[PDB]
Amino acid sequence: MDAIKKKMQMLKLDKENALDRAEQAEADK
Amino acid sequence: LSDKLKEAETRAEFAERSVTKLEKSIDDLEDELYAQKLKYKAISEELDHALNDMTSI
Repeated sequence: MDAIKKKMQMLKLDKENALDRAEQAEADK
Repeated sequence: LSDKLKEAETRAEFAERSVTKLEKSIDDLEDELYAQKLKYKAISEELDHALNDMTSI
């Protein structure tokens, strides 16, 4: 399903993006 | 006439059994159709429901 595939990826992205934010922010902070 | 009547009455009652057999079969096929419609409905709806819930992700 496009909605599931995409929004599962969006939740994966909240993780990937949040993780990138966590890592960069933590690297500085 | 007694013989023709016996045949018309026998044919009528027999054919009336064909009427009730076809009729019964029609009702049974309709119960099956209904059940089939119900399952169709239930499946399409279960999927559409679940899909609407799961469109997103």
